[PDB]
Amino acid sequence: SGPVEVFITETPSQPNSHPIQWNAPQPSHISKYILRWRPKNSVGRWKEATIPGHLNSYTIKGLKPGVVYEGQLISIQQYGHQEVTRFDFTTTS
Repeated sequence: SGPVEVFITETPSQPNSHPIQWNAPQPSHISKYILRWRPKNSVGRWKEATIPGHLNSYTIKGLKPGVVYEGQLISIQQYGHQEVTRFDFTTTS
């Protein structure tokens, strides 16, 4: 439970790809992860994916190079509440 330990990782891949990694808390009160991301320019329409709870990393593909995204890793609980982790990351070429 609570905000996840998520970092701006970008291991050798494409600049259109962004392999983020997060590290979970110790209680198993968190089930799913949703990653959502919006290019931090406008605050308009944005994208999301749903990542399973066993996977602690995700590759956000189909992005633009050299742009800043604001990203949120929302962690849904066991049919209850949901927690929100907020950050920004950069994709760079």
